[PDB]
Amino acid sequence: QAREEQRRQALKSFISRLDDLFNLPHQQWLPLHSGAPLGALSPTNGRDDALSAQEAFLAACRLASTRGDFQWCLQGLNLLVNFGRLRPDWELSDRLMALSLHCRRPEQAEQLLSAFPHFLACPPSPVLLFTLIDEALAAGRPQDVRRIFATMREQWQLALRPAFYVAAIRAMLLLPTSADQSLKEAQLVAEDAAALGVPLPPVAHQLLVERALTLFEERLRQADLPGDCYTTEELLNLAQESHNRLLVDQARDAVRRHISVSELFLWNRAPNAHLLAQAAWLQWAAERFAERHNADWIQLLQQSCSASLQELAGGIDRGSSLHRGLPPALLAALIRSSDAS
Amino acid sequence: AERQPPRPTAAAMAQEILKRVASMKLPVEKDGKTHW
Amino acid sequence: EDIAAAFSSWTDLANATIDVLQSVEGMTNQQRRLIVKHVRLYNHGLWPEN
Amino acid sequence: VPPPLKSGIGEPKKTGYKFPHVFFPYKSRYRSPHRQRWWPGSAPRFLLHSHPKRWAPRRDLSFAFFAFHGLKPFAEKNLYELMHSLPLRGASSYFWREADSDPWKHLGRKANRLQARGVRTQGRKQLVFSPREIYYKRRPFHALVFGRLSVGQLGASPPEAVPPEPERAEKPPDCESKEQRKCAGVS
RNA sequence: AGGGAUGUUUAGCCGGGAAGUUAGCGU
RNA sequence: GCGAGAAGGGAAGUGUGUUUCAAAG
RNA sequence: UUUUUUUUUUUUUU
Repeated sequence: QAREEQRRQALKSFISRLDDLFNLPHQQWLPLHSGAPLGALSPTNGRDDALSAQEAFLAACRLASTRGDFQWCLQGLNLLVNFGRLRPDWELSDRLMALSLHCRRPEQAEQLLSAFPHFLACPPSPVLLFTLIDEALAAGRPQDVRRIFATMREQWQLALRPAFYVAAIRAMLLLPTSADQSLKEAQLVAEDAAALGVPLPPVAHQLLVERALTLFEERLRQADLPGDCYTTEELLNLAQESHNRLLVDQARDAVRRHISVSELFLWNRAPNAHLLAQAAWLQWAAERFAERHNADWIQLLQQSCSASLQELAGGIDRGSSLHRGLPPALLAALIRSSDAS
Repeated sequence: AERQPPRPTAAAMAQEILKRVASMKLPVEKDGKTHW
Repeated sequence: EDIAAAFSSWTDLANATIDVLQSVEGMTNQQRRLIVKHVRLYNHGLWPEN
Repeated sequence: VPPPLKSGIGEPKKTGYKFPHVFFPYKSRYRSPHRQRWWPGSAPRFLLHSHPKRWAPRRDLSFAFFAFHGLKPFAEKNLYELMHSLPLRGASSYFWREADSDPWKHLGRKANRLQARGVRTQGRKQLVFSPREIYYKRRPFHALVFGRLSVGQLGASPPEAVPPEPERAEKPPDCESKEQRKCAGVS
């Protein structure tokens, strides 16, 4: 009964008792502030010697760890507001957000983000907002992370972050929809990340999008489907476009992160070979006809044949992307073309 | 006066059209003055 | 429509006196005082475009 | 019957009087200057009866309960409430008053008064407010906002907008104009 | 290594108003 | 913001009233 | 001295 009796009794009394206090005149109410400053016996005396209204309410909120007590805490909050004894601050917004979470009430948490700026000064902590995104993913509901992202983005108060853009992308590709439908929605968020201040996503962003891009329809259209497309132009065009976006982004990222027959691999210093994997893809054609349609990679793939890059005797990359290759795009691709041939 | 003259023009050029746009104010709205 | 039915043309309305207006049953005190004000303003051209 | 008297938020508990006024039993035609305004076709006293204490069962309590002010209708949203949700607290923006949907102008006992012109048988120059300094005492319905008041000309577009004015400097940054109703701005 | 770090209570006089109080002769 | 006892007989005997004069906040 | 402020002001030492 240590977790049931001693827990409910302590919280019930604290709020009940507090209510009665307010009934007395203002002369018997708790001070707003902790204490007087130095301006108003050693300097350590005073300052922090009295219990504030705010401090008492937040102290009793540490007892909740169930859904039943979550409602109870709200009761106390209202009292302060109605009596004009609440001072919004950074701390206030932080604990409130977290209190819902600790009570196993994710539903209520989301509501806060759309109702904080109406009655509060400071926004919640960035950490908290990010953590709630993973909550939905663990339960298996990737469709509930689209509305939360938009509200944050639209809001001006909250500072824009590059990291925040990663979560969104990752969650959309896991939706339980068709291959073409899932990718189409993901591209919309990507696009949005290039207009408003031309944000630069991390280096490990373009890789993910590109992985599935040239695998879900491109690869599929030349393996079993053309047995003896409707957006073939867009798929190919977007493939290369993605790559381009990465180049521009990565170059500008290094300047602010840490204030840094024909070939061009003779006097090019020692760059990272990790990126050459995606750029080494051979362009077959726009259409099925690979011989009569299009007339415009070995030398590119000669840098790493045995799956051994110039890592041990080359340069060092900071916060690089996945080192691994394309199992579902390289291993099963070349073999088929050869073995079957 | 040596290096005194160049400063105020630099701040004036960077100065916005508006005087002071105080979006957020913690204390009570007032105005202080001195008499040397 | 009841008030308009009693009258025949505009001439009979502009030149209508106060006693004649009381004969009609479909006319209250508020309506009577309002109609007399409009006819007096249009005749003098005081209400072309307020 | 009249609504019971209630105290607004941010006020200590008071002691209710036994009679509405001194001449309760003796006289009946006398009326107090601070009489409540609840009959349809009137407006509240701003900071006397506009925001009475709000209470609800434990079950109904939630985050959304606190956000009632910010979701009020257009016909009851004041300046204070409007500026709270705008970027930068509505700073560096323009505001104007639209006197077209007042409660007394459509409904009320004296809703058929005789005007000097009579009846309405059928681009304007509306004032513009530029909030400079913002200070919130009792959020979200209380603040001491100081801004520059000027005149501006409306456009020919379907909605009420402000083309290339404000033009004239009327007065230095002063107190707000009105606290009844306000509109958005271009910013 | 940024999903980091940093931020936290301002002071005195006078005038008017509401609730509680309505005990004082020590000047 | 301004006006509102416009429905008052409850008090008083040397009082309430009347008369003669005076009054540049 | 304590809640309320759409009636104010003041703060330095060669």
